[PDB]
Amino acid sequence: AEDTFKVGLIVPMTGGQASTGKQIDNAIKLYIKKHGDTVAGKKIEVILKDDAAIPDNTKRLAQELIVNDKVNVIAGFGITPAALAAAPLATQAKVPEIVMAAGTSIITERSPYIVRTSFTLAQSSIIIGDWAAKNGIKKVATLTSDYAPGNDALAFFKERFTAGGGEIVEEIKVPLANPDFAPFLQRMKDAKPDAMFVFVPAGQGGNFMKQFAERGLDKSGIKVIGPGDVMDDDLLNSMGDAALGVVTAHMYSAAHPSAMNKEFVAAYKKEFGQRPGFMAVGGYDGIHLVFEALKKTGGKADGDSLIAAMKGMKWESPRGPISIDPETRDIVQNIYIRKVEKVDGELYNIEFAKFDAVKDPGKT
Repeated sequence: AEDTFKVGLIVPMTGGQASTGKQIDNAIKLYIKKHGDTVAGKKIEVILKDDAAIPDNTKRLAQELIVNDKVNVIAGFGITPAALAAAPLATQAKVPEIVMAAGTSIITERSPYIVRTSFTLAQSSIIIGDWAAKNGIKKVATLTSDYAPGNDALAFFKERFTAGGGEIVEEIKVPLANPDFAPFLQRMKDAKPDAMFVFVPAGQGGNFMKQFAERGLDKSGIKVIGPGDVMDDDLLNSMGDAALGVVTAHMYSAAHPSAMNKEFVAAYKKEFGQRPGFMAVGGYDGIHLVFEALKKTGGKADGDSLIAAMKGMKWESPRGPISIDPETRDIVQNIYIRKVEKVDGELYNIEFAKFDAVKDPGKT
């Protein structure tokens, strides 16, 4: 048992956010295919548990992994409440909690053992806020999922956009579970703002765009902006021409021109027959952090040693250069602005702007 290192992966494999857990599970499989399953004399075992994005299930499964399976690390957490539900047990058992998906700013402050490899909504939202203001968009209506990351997206977009002389004319919120976009989009057809600012979690953008095109807003001259979540690369292949010209700020694009991303995407497509999205890259880097931490401690598997090793650690990711902030345990990464274009018959988020090494604005 001393030659074994266990990772308890708690992600949604079923339900609304199933696409998140599918991507993270896949990326981790690929990382192991490409790097092996052994570091510092320890055989890594990933134990997968489907919480179906229900926080009550996340707590039960995290307790079951830590106490019964005696995992060294817990990872994943598709939504913010899933991450928050597991934080007390991570703190009590001194087990690192690797947040590979959830994007609310405060998450890292809720446990000293939390480290994040995904993003915060504030990171992207401040950038699209500034861009919209500087690009002649004056009147914006917002649609944001009615929970923590959506509130973060809205608050940070609003702050930067209004400081640039923009006006928010309407604020609309929809549930995380089975949102209906029709009423808001009908409101958009009558009251016509310059753009809509839209946040919906990974896996939902396809449904938004489907209803967007059905209400014919593609011709209305209302631009679509926001953080990249709506323009999920896992979903872009299914979207029609209405998505063309949608401008988002985000930390990852499948079209990121780097050699490592070229290699990552090709390998992902070959192995799974699908384009990887931003959730996949969150898992891929989450498990890299686990591998590289064990290497740096020389096999020491206790929580304190791992966290200390994880802090300040920097590497190149398919998304670009990233690092774990030694002070906050949150991810410091580039934020890009992208435009949806068609290349070789496929829609891509094409990066045209780059902001270097953005710390979470929710903590700065």
